[PDB]
Amino acid sequence: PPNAPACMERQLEAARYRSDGALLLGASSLSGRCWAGSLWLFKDPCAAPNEGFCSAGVQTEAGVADLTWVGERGILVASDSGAVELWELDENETLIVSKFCKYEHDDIVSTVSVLSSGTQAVSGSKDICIKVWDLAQQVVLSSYRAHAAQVTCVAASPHKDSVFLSCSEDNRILLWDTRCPKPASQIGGYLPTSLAWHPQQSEVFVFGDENGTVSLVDTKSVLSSAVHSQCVTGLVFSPHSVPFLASLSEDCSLAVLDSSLSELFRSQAHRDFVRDATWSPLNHSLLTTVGWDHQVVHHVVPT
Amino acid sequence: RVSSGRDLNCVPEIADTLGAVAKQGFDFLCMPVFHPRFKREFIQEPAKNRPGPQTRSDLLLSGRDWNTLIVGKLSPWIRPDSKVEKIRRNSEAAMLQELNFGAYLGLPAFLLPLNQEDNTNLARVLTNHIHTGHHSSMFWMRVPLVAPEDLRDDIIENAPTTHTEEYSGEEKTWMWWHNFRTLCDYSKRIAVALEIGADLPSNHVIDRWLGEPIKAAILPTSIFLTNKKGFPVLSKMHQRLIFRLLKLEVQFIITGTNHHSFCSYLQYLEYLSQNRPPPNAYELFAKGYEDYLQSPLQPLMDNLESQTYEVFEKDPIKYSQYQQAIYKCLLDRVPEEEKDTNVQVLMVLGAGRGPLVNASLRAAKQADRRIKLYAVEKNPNAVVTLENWQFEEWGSQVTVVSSDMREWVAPEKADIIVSELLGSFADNELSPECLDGAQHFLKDDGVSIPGEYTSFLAPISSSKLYNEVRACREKDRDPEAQFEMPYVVRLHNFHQLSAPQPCFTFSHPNRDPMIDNNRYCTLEFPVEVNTVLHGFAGYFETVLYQDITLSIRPETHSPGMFSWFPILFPIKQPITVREGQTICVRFWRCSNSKKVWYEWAVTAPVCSAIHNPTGRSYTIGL
Ligand SMILES: CSC[C@H]1O[C@@H](n2cnc3c(N)ncnc32)[C@H](O)[C@@H]1O
Ligand SMILES: Cc1cc2ncccc2nc1N
Ligand SMILES: [Cl-]
Ligand SMILES: [Cl-]
Repeated sequence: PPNAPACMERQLEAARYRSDGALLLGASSLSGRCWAGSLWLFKDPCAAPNEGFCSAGVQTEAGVADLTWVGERGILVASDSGAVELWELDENETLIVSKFCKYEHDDIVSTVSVLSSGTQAVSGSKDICIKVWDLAQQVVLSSYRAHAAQVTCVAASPHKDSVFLSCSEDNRILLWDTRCPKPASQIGGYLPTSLAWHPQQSEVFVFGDENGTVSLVDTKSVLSSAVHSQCVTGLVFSPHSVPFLASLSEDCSLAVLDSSLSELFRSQAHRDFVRDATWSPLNHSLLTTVGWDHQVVHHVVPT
Repeated sequence: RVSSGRDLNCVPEIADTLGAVAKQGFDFLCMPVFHPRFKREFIQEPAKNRPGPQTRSDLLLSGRDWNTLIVGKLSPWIRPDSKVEKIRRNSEAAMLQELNFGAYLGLPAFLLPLNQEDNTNLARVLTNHIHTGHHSSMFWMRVPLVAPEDLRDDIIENAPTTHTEEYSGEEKTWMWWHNFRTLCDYSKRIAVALEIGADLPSNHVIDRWLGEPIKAAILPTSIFLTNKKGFPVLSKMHQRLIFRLLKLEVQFIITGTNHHSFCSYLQYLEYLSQNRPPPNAYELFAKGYEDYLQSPLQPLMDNLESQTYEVFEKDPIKYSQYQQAIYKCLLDRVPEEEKDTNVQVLMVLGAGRGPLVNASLRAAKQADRRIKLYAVEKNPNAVVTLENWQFEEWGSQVTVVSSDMREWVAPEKADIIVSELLGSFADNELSPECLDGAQHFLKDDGVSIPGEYTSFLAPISSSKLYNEVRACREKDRDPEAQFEMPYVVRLHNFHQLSAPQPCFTFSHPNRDPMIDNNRYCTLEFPVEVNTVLHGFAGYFETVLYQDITLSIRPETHSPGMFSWFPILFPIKQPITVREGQTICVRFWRCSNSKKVWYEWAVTAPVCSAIHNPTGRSYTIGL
């Protein structure tokens, strides 16, 4: 309460920390009578996934494929309906109110990422298109049909509003730069599934494929390791000065990696697919994963 | 009324979705039967031991709603031709699971994608599902006119889109469909859901889908333009494609989210449906019989039924041409000074129920010349109708003769012999043999109406008509007998691959010391498209007298001859034909004392077997 659903949906999709350490959990019902979704807030992360001990909650019309923070209050959401939703918290952060819900994609919106500025963001859909959004004006600035298949993951550049990555089932990894007349650029194997920029190095990123392999790549011009047995669902760097790379998969296992992609930590705690991971800014050693088993597993990474 | 459906990839509440879709005005809903992001493990623990339920209950709609209102959609993650063995094996199990749950609900159709070249393992699993249980459901292969790769925005810097014309390359999506249906052995349950893009390809790419079993046409909301008032509309070129699909009576699916900001889209298809080129007299009477295979009639061997003669007689334009041919002939034979003296001996050979007898009497009145009629008729049932007409109306002027024209001993010779012994392939009812035996009682300067007739052949592509023929395998005969015989058919969903050329000609009277009605003809057809040859359409022309003619050849077709459909000579194996290559067909007319029959063979661009050798599968009875 207040004005929030009693039962949270089974399949936990997204998990993100903001600066002060409140946990944003997004969820879909991927089976049963009603195929809806929901957005949640946990100022006590240890209380999750218990519904009664949460700060805020709200019902969405359709399921949640991906979400992300917009600074400290806003919540950008990728819907099944073919729409990017923006939800903003109220004054006391008790309610979660919808700011807009623009139906622009023709298929499920799969991936979403906020740009360096914070006034704009980018989405990726099963309709093949990638759209750059203005969050103030609530409109599509540009609409790009670069790929020839479903857009699997898009990842905004950390410090450059123009630059971002995208990957798709057409086997392309596009480096974008909206200042060029032709903004997309093909970098270059099995289909690329997840993307993550290096937080310190602007010219370096990592990508996971569908065959359970994470690879380190420089924009100019290669190291890789067989981490997982199945598809790499997500790649999240830690907040440390020399950061560690968390890697998720459909084999139901977490793996934290070093600079040269060697196995430091392993966890087979989840019984279903591990969907999203996030590092606490209060304690950098902790790591929170969520999965379709409806677990919120708080790990202790040895560093 | 246009049959139309909604395509959604997002269904929160199945009952509330249909209610909104019903109020919008769609007849059915395409939707996922399992949630499209709900990926499923089958081999590896611990993901395979997931607690259920795996999807929605079947009790959420009535059995009637599943049978009519719902169309299944294969989940987008299912990729049976993935390069990774694990994704390949999970996709196989997930595809059978979803297809078997569609069969459990009893859905009328199920949508599978064709979005890449190699769909081989996808075809195998569907073929496995088709041969599992006696259930009968449709499978709509979702395939676009142009692939996503070939219509993408030119925005990748180091990978630019090709501006050169690739002729075979631009038709690649047809090859995706052809390879898939060929692997599944031309199953009648596998049809096309053709998806239209914002920019259409060249005509040859669209013409590539002529003859194909298109059961649906998917129209994205993104392809619609906007008019001044703000409503969703389509371009002139898109409207031209819709008028072709409305003739194939496809179910128009709408996909995507509302850009014109929903019945506005569907109400536009209704506006095009009303405002079309109107239904002509040929297409009006031909409604129902589109691509319906029938045995060609044999009025010599068989006695035609009363309604078959009624069908022939419902054609006043064709008999007014026969009236004109007799009118012009009587003036040329009898001069004005010999009007009351010279009485001409007309002989209607094969008079049926006396339509030519009446046309001959009406011709004599307008010509102002005296005549003497002989209604010769073999079928003794039709003679009952003639003799009731002869007693009640005609009187002694018409002498009815219940006889075969080849056997009949005439009391006097004929000045003119009128006949209507022509089929859709001209000589396929044996008019040559019939008039040859009736020639002895024609006078030395006697006229035949018709005096001349010629058959025409044209190569056609229709994978639909190929399947219609393939489905005529009968129980107590050669299993490929259906391919070695002609069929009278209103050809509708087909592609004429070359202009028709003349095959066999016959002249009457035949004043030759040695009469041979057997023929051999080699034709060569230039083909300017990529296609598949499935058979040869047959038409005919005839000269009744001088310039008065009848024709069912499309380019020189006679007015209002609605009932007369063309003939079809199929082949056993469909032949691939490239752009530029020549279809060389061979046709024989053969006979003994007992039977007349056609044989035929393709010799280029590849060789077929000789069809119907010694009339083993088809004979026309003398
Ligand atoms: C008006 S339909 C054609 C007619 O020709 C007749 N016919 C066909 N062959 C012969 C023949 N050898 N002798 C007399 N009538 C014939 C058929 O019985 C039919 O009524
Ligand atoms: C008289 C006649 C009419 C026909 N009409 C359609 C098809 C075949 C026909 N054969 C005939 N002999
Ligand atoms: Cl038949
Ligand atoms: Cl024989």
